[PDB]
Amino acid sequence: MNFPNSTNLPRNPSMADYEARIFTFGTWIYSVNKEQLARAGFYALGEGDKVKCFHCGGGLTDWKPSEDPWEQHAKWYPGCKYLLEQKGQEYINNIHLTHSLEECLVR
Ligand SMILES: COC[C@H]1C[NH2+][C@H](C)CN1CC(=O)N1CC(C)(C)c2cnc(Cl)cc21
Ligand SMILES: [Zn+2]
Repeated sequence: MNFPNSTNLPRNPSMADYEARIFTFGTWIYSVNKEQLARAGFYALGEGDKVKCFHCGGGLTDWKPSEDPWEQHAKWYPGCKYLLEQKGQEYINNIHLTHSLEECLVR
């Protein structure tokens, strides 16, 4: 499904600015907040609630009310350098431990 970009160089430079990302959404009806999405590096593709990160290229869909943009970014795209820059590895480990341990309690 395309490998995730793990370099310090964004895959989509045209979407590097917060403002550029914000425009891609338009009127947004979805449970997840467009400005929180833009902040977490995401821009809309115009395919329902599908977003992609400008940096890693990582795509995410089918946002539940309980699914946080930053947490999901870490969950599915842990190699993203934008994520590492913004949140730190301390945060990233926490999220990973949290989700890895969320699996324990469900089974
Ligand atoms: C459909 O999976 C579950 C949802 C649930 N809602 C959150 C926000 C995100 N979740 C992951 C996701 O959407 N994934 C993961 C992966 C890596 C399989 C992938 C690849 N491409 C695209 Cl477009 C999307 C996508
Ligand atoms: Zn990313």
